[PDB]
Amino acid sequence: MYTLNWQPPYDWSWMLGFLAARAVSSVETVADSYYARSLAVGEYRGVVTAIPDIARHTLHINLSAGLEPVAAECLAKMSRLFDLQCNPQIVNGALGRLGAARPGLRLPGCVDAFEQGVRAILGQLVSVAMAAKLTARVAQLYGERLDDFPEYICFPTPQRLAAADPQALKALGMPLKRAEALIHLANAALEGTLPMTIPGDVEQAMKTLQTFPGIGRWTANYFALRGWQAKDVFLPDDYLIKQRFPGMTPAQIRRYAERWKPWRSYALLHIWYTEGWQPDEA
Amino acid sequence: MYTLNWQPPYDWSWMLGFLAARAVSSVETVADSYYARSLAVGEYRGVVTAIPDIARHTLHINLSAGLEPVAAECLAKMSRLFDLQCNPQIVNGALGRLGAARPGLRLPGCVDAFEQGVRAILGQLVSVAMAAKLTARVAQLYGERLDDFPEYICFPTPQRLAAADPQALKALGMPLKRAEALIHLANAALEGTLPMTIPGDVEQAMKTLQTFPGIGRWTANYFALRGWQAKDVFLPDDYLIKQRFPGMTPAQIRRYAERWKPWRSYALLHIWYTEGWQPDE
Amino acid sequence: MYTLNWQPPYDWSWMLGFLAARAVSSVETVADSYYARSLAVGEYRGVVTAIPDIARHTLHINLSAGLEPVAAECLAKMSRLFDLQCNPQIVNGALGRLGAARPGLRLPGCVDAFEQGVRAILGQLVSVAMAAKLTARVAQLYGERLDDFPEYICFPTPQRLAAADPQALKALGMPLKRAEALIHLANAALEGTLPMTIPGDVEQAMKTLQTFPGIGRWTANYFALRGWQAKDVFLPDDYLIKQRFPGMTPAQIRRYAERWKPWRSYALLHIWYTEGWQPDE
Amino acid sequence: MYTLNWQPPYDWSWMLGFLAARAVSSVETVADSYYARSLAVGEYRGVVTAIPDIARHTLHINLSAGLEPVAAECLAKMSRLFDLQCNPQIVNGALGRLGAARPGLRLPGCVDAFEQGVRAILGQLVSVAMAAKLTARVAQLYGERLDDFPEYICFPTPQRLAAADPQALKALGMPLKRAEALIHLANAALEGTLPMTIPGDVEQAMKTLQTFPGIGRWTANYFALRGWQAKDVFLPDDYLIKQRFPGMTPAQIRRYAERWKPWRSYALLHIWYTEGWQPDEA
DNA sequence: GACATGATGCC
DNA sequence: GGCAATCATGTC
DNA sequence: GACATGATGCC
DNA sequence: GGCAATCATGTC
Repeated sequence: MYTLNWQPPYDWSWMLGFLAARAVSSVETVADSYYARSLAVGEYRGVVTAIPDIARHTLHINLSAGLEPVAAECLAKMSRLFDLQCNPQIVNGALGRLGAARPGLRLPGCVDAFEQGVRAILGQLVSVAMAAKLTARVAQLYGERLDDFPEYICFPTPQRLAAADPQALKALGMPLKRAEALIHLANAALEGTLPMTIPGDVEQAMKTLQTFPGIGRWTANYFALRGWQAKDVFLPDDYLIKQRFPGMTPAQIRRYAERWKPWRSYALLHIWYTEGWQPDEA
Repeated sequence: MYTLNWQPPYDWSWMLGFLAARAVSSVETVADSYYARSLAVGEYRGVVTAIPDIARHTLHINLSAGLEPVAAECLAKMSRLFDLQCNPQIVNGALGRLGAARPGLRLPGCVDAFEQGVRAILGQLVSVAMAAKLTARVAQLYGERLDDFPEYICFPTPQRLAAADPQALKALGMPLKRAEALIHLANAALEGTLPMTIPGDVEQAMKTLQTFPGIGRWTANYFALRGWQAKDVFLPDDYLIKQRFPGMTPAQIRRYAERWKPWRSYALLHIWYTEGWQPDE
Repeated sequence: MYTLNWQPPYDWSWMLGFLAARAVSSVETVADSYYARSLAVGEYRGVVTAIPDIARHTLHINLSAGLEPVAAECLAKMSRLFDLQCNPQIVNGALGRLGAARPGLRLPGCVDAFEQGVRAILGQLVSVAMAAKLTARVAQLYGERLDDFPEYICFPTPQRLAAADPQALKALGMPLKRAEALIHLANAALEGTLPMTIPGDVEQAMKTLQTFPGIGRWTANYFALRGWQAKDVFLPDDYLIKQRFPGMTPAQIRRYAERWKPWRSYALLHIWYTEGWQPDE
Repeated sequence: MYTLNWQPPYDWSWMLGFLAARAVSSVETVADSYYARSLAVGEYRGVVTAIPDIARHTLHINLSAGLEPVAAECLAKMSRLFDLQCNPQIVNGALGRLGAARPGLRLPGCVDAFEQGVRAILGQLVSVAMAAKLTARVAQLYGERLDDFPEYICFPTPQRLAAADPQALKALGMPLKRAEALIHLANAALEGTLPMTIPGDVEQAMKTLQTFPGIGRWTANYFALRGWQAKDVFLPDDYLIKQRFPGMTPAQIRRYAERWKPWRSYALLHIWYTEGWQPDEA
């Protein structure tokens, strides 16, 4: 197995926990010491297994035979999923005490922007647990099973979802408009209109993303955070974030979030995970 | 040292030579035993050195310390540049005798789609050695230099070239339309409108690229070929290709090339690098 | 010379009074018993005179020699300006008490939609008198002088006004944005984007108009009302209308007006010209 | 019973014949001495009868009681249809030879631009007789009957055609694409996007029309000629005209026609109605 | 949450 | 009045 | 080579 | 006829 480095501290229990909550049945498998899932890179497929080694601050990655031809890209995808690039000394020195409770926190990324786009859309309105359920049905109906690993299914490709019947997706438990949004996103992915990597001007791209049918500011923001691992974006419209800033309007929440620039993505995560956090008694 | 695998055969001499001719001073250094170049991933910057290991069918990649944080992405970038994914047994089994003489040929990719887009535009009409001298002046003028490696320079970012003065670009040795093409291409990249990875519908994606100012079909095809490593595209409008298919129009060339689907991009390279090659009867 | 019919009752004093307050020097002359103005239908130019005949319920129209070739269209233009089509019993039978005090009220139209669009723009945030003087200055500066009637100038054509210097106009007594709004309007008329006759979907047509620079919801509605003679539009955003509906928001006034469908245009007219009119509490 | 004057000479035999050949059953009635058709100006409807008095060169027009409230507009519609504004001395004195055998030649207009738009499109490819029959079928399916004249039917409104089922129109004997062209044209007229009156820059206007699905250069030119009564437009693409200029390409014909500016629409009619005509080779 | 409709200041 | 900026309201 | 114009075959 | 594809041409 391939091995990738990381800079301590790294809160692996928090990260794995974060992933377990959103895990999709038949696609991912999350345990306390490892993370494994189906993975498609073009027409190459397999299973990637990520095993952290805390004593050596190394991450071991195993790839099933089908992914070997594109080994390096699988490693890149894993590195983005686990935010291996993070230097906590930098971020913690800037967030100050907002992050002192859990200095090893990282930005959970994704393995594929299109999948993350599909996840963001399905995450609208519903609970984290509910989305994971819905996403599990979309994968079940539209995803390709692996010949070498039978109860692992690959997340649905852009081509398969683009040729799906809106009524069919609606039948899995989502409004018509949401099913439509998924089909439009798949087409954008096919055309290459959906940025699969973080753009130079994130706010302009999110602006373009919002013209898409079914994608408002919450989804564009959340997608930028997870799909691109954009490090400086807040979610002033998030359900939980509004509770964290009781009695505050979306714009207030962001003039406030401004203090955490240019690591607002990290501030966002800490707040979500700080049980009794509340704006300063200033 | 990180290490990556690749299936034999692999003509490193031919690959290195292809990159050597297009090498850009201060950015890349090409020798017959290794390839090295500046590299930027976001704000992480350093120098990468790739050394083929023929004995072991392996490619050894070394990254300076300032690139270590994004090591995996650097490896993916290198694996795409050198086409490590290729299974020559499959390509040649399909191309038959077109590829029988250079079985180890590979598709030279790129390390970043935007950079490759710039190279494609700057490579229009002029010669290979010229494009390389020109692109070097550009990297010289707009590239960020490495503190740890002064002798090197990172390729221009889309943000740097997007706010670039047109005439300033022109004065380097290119029509105004070209400088303008570069500027639009950077803006497009800045807002995620330029696909940085191969899209599901390559044709459609290429048609969209063609609505870009300064980008025609030849450039779109060539961009898809190297920028996305699209394996099934041909360049019927290429100058040399027209010579390989004497008196044949772009459509006749294209209709002929159909016999190599789905590996037309490899067929293209074999024909490009086979002087005196001619079509059948 | 020519004669057109109308259905009684018809308040000519009120109608001529409306046109007199907005009369544009050099273009039109309004008096107690007649209305006259310059008119251009293609390359045919001249003076039209309209004299109401109360005894016969008839309107007499005279055309100078240069307009005879296109006399029918001149007549049509006059019938749209004076709302000759109106059957007051149907309108009053519907508006109920609202129009019982002035049953001969008519919708003052126009004789050219472009010209009317220009007046709508020039009447923004100003007094009737100022708009008139403003329009007149525009008229003398970019119009056509009738050789047969030296004191009459034809209203500015779209071609002439689209090629005007935004600054030469600002200098007449209007903002820079007001002047660009006119120049934009003119290019619209020149290429046929400004509807010259009433569209089937007034709501949609108005929506598009609002995309025009310098044209908001108010100008668009007032334009439909007079330039298209749409009979079921209201002006909630009108300063005067906002005073007639004390402490009500556009949405509230608009919902209150629904009681006058499908004759809201006429209802608007009656409220505009009713001193202490107030909505039912 | 209303009267409009015209300038001699006026070839009524030619005009009535031209209209007679393109007459739409149940909508229009054309005889050797008069023209009559259904007419809708807004919600006002009736029948219009025009009777030409050669003697004292005047056109007598009668309106059904239904159009009386909009009499003036009906008169204007008739004046455009019969090109009564034409000063033949000015045209015949500018085309010389070309227009000498028929100096009473007038430009056949229309009574409504939208109607003329539908005709122009239905007049694509097929013969005059087939177009007339095709149009008659459209009027029968979507047209409005007059309570006072059960024999007459009003030409379909933008409102009905815009709501029409593409398949229903197809079944009348036209390609699906033509049916779709009609539906898009009706939507345009409803929106106010179809110039109902001659625009100042006919060139630009026609170019914009060519962006409409189903409308090409020929339809745009032909629409401008009859629908806006534009006097300076030629039809280098017309079939009959291609035979009048054997061997010449659209551009060559276009270059040639320039000699007749600014009355190219009249030259077009004259060349059309001169079987023996042929150009000069110098 | 997406999205269409609605209700202080500056040029 | 045109117009951007933005909380606020309200089915899907 | 990019890009305006001009000039065969399937709806 | 509309319209997408294709080929030659003259420019920058």
